[PDB]
Amino acid sequence: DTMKVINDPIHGHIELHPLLVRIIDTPQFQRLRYIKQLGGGYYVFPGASHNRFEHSLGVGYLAGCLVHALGEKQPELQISERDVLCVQIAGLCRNLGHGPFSHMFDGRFIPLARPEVKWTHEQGSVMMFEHLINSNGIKPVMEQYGLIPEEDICFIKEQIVGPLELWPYKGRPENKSFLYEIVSNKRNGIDVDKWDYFARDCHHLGIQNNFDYKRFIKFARVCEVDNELRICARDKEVGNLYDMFHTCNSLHRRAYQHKVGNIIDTMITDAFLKADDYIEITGAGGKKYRISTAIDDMEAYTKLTDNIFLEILYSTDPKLKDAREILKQIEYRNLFKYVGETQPTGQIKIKREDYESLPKEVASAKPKVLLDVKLKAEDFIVDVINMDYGMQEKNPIDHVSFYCKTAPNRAIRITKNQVSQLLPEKFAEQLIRVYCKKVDRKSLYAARQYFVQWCADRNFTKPQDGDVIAPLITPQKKEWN
Amino acid sequence: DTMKVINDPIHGHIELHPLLVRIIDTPQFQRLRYIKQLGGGYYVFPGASHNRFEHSLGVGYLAGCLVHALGEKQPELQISERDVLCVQIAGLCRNLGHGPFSHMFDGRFIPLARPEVKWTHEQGSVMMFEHLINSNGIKPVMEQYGLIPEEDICFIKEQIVGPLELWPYKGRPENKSFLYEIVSNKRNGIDVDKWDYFARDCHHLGIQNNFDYKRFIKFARVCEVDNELRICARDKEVGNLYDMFHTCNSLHRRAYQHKVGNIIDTMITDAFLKADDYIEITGAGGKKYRISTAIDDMEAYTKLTDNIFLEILYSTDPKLKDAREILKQIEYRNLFKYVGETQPTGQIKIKREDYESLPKEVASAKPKVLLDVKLKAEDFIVDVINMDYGMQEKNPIDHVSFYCKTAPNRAIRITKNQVSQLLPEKFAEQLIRVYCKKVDRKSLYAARQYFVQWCADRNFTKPQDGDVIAPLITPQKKEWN
Amino acid sequence: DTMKVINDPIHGHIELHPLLVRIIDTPQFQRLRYIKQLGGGYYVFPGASHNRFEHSLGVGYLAGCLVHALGEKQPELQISERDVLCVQIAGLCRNLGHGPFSHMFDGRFIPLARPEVKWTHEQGSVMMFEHLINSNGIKPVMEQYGLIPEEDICFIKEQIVGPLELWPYKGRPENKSFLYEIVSNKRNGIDVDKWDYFARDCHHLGIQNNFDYKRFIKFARVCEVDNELRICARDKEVGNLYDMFHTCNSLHRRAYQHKVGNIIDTMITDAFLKADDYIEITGAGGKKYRISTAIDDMEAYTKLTDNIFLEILYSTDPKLKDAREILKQIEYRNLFKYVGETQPTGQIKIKREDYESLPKEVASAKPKVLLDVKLKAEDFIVDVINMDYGMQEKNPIDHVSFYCKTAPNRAIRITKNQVSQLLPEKFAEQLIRVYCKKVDRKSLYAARQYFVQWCADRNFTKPQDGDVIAPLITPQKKEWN
Amino acid sequence: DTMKVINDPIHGHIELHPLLVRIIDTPQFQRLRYIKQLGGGYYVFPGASHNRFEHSLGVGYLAGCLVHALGEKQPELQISERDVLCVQIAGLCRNLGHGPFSHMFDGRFIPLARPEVKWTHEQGSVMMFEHLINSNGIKPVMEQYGLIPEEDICFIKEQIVGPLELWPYKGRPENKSFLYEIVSNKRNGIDVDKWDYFARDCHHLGIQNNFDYKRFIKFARVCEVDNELRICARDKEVGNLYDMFHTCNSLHRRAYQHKVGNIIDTMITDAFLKADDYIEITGAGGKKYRISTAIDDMEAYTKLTDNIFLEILYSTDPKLKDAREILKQIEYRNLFKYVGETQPTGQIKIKREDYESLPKEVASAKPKVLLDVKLKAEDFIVDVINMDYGMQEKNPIDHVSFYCKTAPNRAIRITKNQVSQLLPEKFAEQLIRVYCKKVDRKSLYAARQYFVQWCADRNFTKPQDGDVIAPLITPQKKEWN
Ligand SMILES: Nc1nc2c(ncn2[C@H]2C[C@H](O)[C@@H](COP(=O)(O)OP(=O)(O)OP(=O)(O)O)O2)c(=O)[nH]1
Ligand SMILES: Nc1nc2c(ncn2[C@H]2C[C@H](O)[C@@H](COP(=O)(O)OP(=O)(O)OP(=O)(O)O)O2)c(=O)[nH]1
Ligand SMILES: Nc1nc2c(ncn2[C@H]2C[C@H](O)[C@@H](COP(=O)(O)OP(=O)(O)OP(=O)(O)O)O2)c(=O)[nH]1
Ligand SMILES: Nc1nc2c(ncn2[C@H]2C[C@H](O)[C@@H](COP(=O)(O)OP(=O)(O)OP(=O)(O)O)O2)c(=O)[nH]1
Repeated sequence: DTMKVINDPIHGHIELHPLLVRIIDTPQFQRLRYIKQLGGGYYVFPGASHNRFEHSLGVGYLAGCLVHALGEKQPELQISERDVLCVQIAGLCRNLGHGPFSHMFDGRFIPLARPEVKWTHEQGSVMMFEHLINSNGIKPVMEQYGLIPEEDICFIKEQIVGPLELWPYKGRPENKSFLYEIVSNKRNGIDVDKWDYFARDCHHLGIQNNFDYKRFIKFARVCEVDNELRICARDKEVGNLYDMFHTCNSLHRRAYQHKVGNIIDTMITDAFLKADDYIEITGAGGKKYRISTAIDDMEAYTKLTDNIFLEILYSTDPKLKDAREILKQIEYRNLFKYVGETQPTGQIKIKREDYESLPKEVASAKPKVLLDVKLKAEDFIVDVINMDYGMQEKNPIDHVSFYCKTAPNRAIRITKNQVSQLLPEKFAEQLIRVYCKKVDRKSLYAARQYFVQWCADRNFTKPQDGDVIAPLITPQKKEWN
Repeated sequence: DTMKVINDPIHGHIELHPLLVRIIDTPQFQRLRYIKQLGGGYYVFPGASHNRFEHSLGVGYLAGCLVHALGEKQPELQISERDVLCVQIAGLCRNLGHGPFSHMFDGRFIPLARPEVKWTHEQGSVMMFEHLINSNGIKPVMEQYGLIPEEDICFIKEQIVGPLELWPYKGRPENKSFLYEIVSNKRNGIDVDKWDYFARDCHHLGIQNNFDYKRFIKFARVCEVDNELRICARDKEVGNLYDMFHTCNSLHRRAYQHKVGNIIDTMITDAFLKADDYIEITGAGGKKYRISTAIDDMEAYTKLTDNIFLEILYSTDPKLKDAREILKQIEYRNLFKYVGETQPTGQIKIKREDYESLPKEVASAKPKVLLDVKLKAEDFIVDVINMDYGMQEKNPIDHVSFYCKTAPNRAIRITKNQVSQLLPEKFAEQLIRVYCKKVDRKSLYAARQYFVQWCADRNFTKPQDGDVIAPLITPQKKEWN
Repeated sequence: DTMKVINDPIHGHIELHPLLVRIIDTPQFQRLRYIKQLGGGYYVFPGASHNRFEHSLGVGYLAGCLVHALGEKQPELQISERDVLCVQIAGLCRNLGHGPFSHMFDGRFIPLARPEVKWTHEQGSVMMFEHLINSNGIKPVMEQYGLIPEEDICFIKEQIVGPLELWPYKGRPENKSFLYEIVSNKRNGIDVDKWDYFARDCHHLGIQNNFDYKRFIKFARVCEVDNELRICARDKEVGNLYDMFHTCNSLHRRAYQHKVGNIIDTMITDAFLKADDYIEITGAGGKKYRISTAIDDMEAYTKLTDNIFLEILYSTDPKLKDAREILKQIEYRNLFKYVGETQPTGQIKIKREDYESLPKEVASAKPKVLLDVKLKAEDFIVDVINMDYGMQEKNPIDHVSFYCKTAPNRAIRITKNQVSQLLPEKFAEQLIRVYCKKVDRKSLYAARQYFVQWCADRNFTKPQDGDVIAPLITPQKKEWN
Repeated sequence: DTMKVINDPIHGHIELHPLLVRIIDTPQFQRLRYIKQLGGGYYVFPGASHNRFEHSLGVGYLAGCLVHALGEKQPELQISERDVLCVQIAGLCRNLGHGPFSHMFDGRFIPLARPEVKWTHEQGSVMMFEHLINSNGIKPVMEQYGLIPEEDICFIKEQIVGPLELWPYKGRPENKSFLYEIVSNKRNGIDVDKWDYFARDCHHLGIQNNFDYKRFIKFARVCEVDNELRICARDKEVGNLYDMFHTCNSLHRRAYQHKVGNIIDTMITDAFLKADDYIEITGAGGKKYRISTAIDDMEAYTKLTDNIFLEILYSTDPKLKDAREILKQIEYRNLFKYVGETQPTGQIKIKREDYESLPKEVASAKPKVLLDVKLKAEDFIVDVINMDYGMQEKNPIDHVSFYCKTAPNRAIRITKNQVSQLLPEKFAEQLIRVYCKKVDRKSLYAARQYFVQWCADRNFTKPQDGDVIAPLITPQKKEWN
């Protein structure tokens, strides 16, 4: 055959169609070898050395597995080789837009460097996909294997970012709506991107994943829902789906939002902001970009990877001294110090536009405790983390279709009360972590008093160690006693 | 070179002190080789071939690991070799009282054969332990290794069943209270027995365990709580403790309370009740016992194992024809056919004694459908399942002591609201299963109509497939529409 | 009836065609739930609780996987669903003939109980398969799914035992010759039966296997070899096939031929020989058989399982006292004591007829050391184990066909010298284990002197601990110095 | 505790003493986060993203485990906390000297760039260890925790490189000789560095390790050998040690010497040779070094990592155009083309002195075939691979001390003949791989004819695909027929 075989520790032997190999063997795809999946998490979990490259091969493989399983069970769906290849390409290419240290780049750096711009890795993936196709002559290779480039490039982009704008899609009609639920599920978040990273991250972190995606694929069918053909899970798998979201949330709490992994991502972002005026990345026509402007030119963005960290760390330029000093503090493990964690008790989230006021509010708290050192706004980092089941306040399982054994092609709905009284009553919450840039004993003691007083003033939850770190502050709050 | 080493697929190489080897190499302990850990579960999960013997080795190993870890971090606890051996023996011996097919025996058979008696496997473990020690001359071997048999045999039994009767224990004092939390934790259920069966059952079932017992052991300390020294977990582990109980509940729903596993245990129990007049087990002085009376004589109970199933299946005695016919139907997979599952609404909490009228109630339902068949009491089985976090309505984490990094000796409490708003708001519920002894198509159609009608009449939850199995019944209930 | 799914810890979710489910749900197949895969090995490796039932499901699954992979890559082979079902059934039923404790029954017991008869589990499998088909009305169900029972039952039997008697097979012609190398490979022993047991045993034993059967299946094709169509492996897999046989031999050394596992199997076989005059097994028309004659009647053999061990252990019959006493010594761990291991030198090979003389020869040795104890022939057990690569003196890889990427259509041969100088120069050897029934220190000291002297007298290899156990004997042998 | 815990996917929770944390949190140690364990192997096995950093934590952990196990079983050894910390430091620090892409750097690049110098990663580890200690004020911290830096730094260096010059060591006396066998075993190569890499590489590559280092540690003791106390293994582990070397060889055959991973390392080395003049690395006093001279100054070497690859790939400088074009061909997968593999027969050995002449010899072969293209020396790469059991022609197991259970303090030697006739007769062999820098069809056809002709002329082994790639050449050699 002309298929290549790649051995992966998660999936075993992955067979790749020659069109997929041509897409993978490009500078635009190979770039993902130099972007860590968990960014700063590697500095907490040493097994987490994995890159977006191997995750992308796994997403492309699982996308192919699911569409083949549906076509084998229900030939009447008329799934073509063309459909299979287009779903695999979208799976392979949905991580193309990631920047240095993955979620650090679009979650922390671009918001602070370029607040005027609205940028996501998903839009990056669509722009990088266009640059990959056009720079490497892929459209004629697509046609050679039976694809229709105009329709199928549209279909691939829609699978990653949704409608580029009643059926809102142009790449495929309503009778193939199920194809859009495999790579990036906009309806309920159940997709092969999560299935790969749960298993891969768990393998590398040394933590346990409870989600059985092979069982899910075996039980998956397509059903009619409101004039669309969609993916329906077997009714009895509903508990396994609730457990999938519980697992996702558990992996966010223990690993992806680890308090020290997040501070290392914050310190790396700070070094990038201090380096951004001085690093030059050449793009199209020899034009020079910066870390923050390389997102505007895919030829420049192609060369923007975790390498930026080492380019700064190893620099001799006096201009890069400040950026270099922050990364040196990461190496000596002189990190900003974790003060504590709290949650809002209210139902209205802290909004992103309020994030910058929060350090001033902590510094404005007046703890009734003797303090030697006085801290300022600039001494505090306040990190707000949205934890949910992928749909804000909504239950994603209310947006899943199920079938029963007696009518395997008829969609039904299952409510939370039909499953268990032991499930969550709420599907979204915020975590607030506070850190201090002053690392001495006296500064950290003070930071704790300001923190717990701010919690009390804002009616947030009592920090788990509140009575130990702030014994004179916690008694003032009756809700805490 | 006095110790023996056993290779276990869960724990790797387990070292056993010579005293432990002498206890294991007895007819009373080796009997656990012939009792399946999951009983009827093996007939649904063919990986689940494992027996109570290998689970017991694991419990004794983990009990040793925890007591050694505590002694090591806190030498001021004065943990002795004597304390370590007594904890390991209680760990190895806490499963000794299990009968044929494990929880089938004390969960289904003894309650129906001997309703007057209050029998648990734990009381069995204490009686079997006494018989093991006395039949095999163990007390002199205990003295040889520094144990004081009067105090230490009391300690071992108390670790399994609790106070044999202000400090209610005689085996060890208040300053060693923590030792009583290792093998069977009566305060919150967090103990090494669960840690072994999560990891061992997951390995055999082919399902994944997320609980990292090694991490928990590494972070565990002893703290002063109300004039006792108790085990305190690091504050940061509180999320991992909620996950442990989530995993336990997930394993109950998927595996231990599998609808078909439960009906096979029900059919085996029915065969045992029909064989009980005829089967003989030889006990002390050649006296004959029955399946139901072997619990009264430890020499007889020693020979009461899963072998009873095959003695019935292979019998030629006409008296055993009815018992043998039930087991033959298991082999042909002619099982009582699953009709569906429902839940009580409100706080309707069947605490037992109504199990007898439930089949009559289903048959008394009047579904508004044309049926060719009419079924009665003898055609229905109704199973009640209590699902909880081990303490009925209570949150076990409210009964855990934590410590913080800044004051490792100060016990604190952590409430659900200090952890996450995404946790369960309830910790207990009931499931109701219904099955039909008639297996033909006409009888199964009728049984479905009676079932869904009964659910509607009792205001139970709508069965997940209700609209497909009973399309003419479901519209009568508006709460369902 | 539709597909069933069984969750297996080795293979994950196995889908079973309704015809396969009907074959599995019979007393003849379900019997395999009560036969331990590794027999006495469970008494050394407590993870090894697995039975022939779950191994058989795995063999049927892998047989399906390989035939599907060949048919997918080479549609010109004309592989039919009929062919796939027949291969799966042969895979499922190849273990049907196993007796109590698997290889102990046909390897040790039947040869000693019935030396006149030639019995193998393979012949048993064919007889049990015939009994299963005829007793359970399978033929009509076969016809319903497109099988032709006359040809296809012949084909199934030939896959298990070979030609029942130029092409020697009647079930399929030469153009489907490759179908006969999947379930039981008579040409080189590379088959799906080994692939399942390596992975299953390793998972249960707690030991690691290096054989990637998925990779092998991915690279497998069918090639013309001397006017047959045979399975050909990719050239690059030749190293992995040498490693497969090294792994098998390693698992035999560590596990299947463990010295203590083998002595437990020896003691069980002795108990069975002592019980054989007295145990009655009812077969067809109420005729009575013995353990050794149940092989003559499949209705009797259906009820001959590991249960016979417990029937003896729990017996009160004075006739069974001697048999029962041996099994009681196993429970107390009063086993015959391993003295040592040696090998014949040069090409010297001990014949089966001479096994019985070996205990007398050891007892006839004259150590030339002062002993207070004299041992007799009856005090020694001598176990002779033939270790090979499954074809006696032959290299099985000389009987593999390979293909290169430059010409997938040209079958080639690869010699040992084309692969590595680090491979074995011999493919068969014999190990001789000696054990002593007298366990006291004086008796074992003496047994050691007799053993090392016998080795010296026969010119066998120096036992590894020779100089320590027999320091006065080892210097007399110059070939050892 | 002031101990840190690191979660590792191979070892679980690793506890680190504060002195070890101070050594790890340095630029010299953290550098190992940017060196791939398997270099070019990542470009063949996408799971192999792991770096030397996490391997080094595992080696330090296992070194601790082994020394603690010996001290617990044999307190009379008088193993001190000082001994344990010195062994852990040597374990952590033995990989410090690795350069970019690990074995590529000292195996391929330095020998070609600086043929006059004799450099190994081991010498690098000692020089960087000295730089780490001196640059970061570690000597005072060592004294604070009871180390004596004069003796103990000597001891650490000797563990990595051997005697810095019959007891040849100065760091510890003969009665602690066993300490020198833990991190880098110069006597037989059985050490904790291999144990970590087998498990860690197998986990990432997705291939299986069968070496059980925990079992080995459990059975290890210290014995008297020629006035030294050395590590003695249990005699029964001799089979498992032969298997350890077999696994090592298999990992080299499949992974570390993969033909494509080796050609990618060759192409990276070629890019580094083309860039060596132009890349400037600042060392001590602002002096500038090259890639090839950074080994001369540890301040420069600290900044020499896999980053060099990306600095070249992302350069715009015309000086780096040639180097950059080689790396761009790697990204497009336009690699030098593998022609074939052969071996010298019997004891024939190619020495390093031969390596440069080999391409000319292949080009000098005169295949009797019509060729369109004529190839030159410059068009061929010839890679010579030494495969052995770590001691050239010698059997490492002849250099192991064993002990038997009858006398645990008596060291014994076990020969190959006392173990098995199925073991290797030879412990060293050579592979010769030939590649072509011309990648078109006509040049590859020609290269194959020259290669197979050269094999025939030198009496090398027939390439496995010889009959297919060179059907007109193979007939000249009758031994090849
Ligand atoms: N599990 C496993 N994977 C292997 C082994 N050898 C290589 N691989 C992996 C490395 C790659 O991810 C993948 C493909 O390498 P292969 O040696 O199968 O093919 P390659 O293209 O190098 O050779 P070819 O062009 O077919 O001659 O398989 C092995 O023995 N076991
Ligand atoms: N992982 C592993 N387990 C093994 C191996 N050989 C034996 N075992 C298992 C079987 C038992 O559960 C445990 C102890 O068996 P051994 O063969 O070490 O001890 P045995 O008592 O037969 O020998 P001994 O009394 O020490 O001469 O280890 C092996 O090579 N690998
Ligand atoms: N991995 C895994 N296996 C499960 C789970 N639930 C059941 N199994 C296993 C048990 C059986 O070997 C296999 C199929 O059992 P199911 O519960 O799917 O089938 P059952 O015949 O009870 O249900 P059905 O006839 O389809 O209503 O899967 C689960 O949540 N995860
Ligand atoms: N297996 C496992 N590892 C975890 C989990 N949370 C964190 N880790 C890993 C990350 C690190 O490699 C190691 C120690 O991390 P911790 O979060 O326990 O330590 P950290 O220094 O952040 O907390 P501390 O200074 O003790 O408050 O454990 C978890 O839930 N499970």
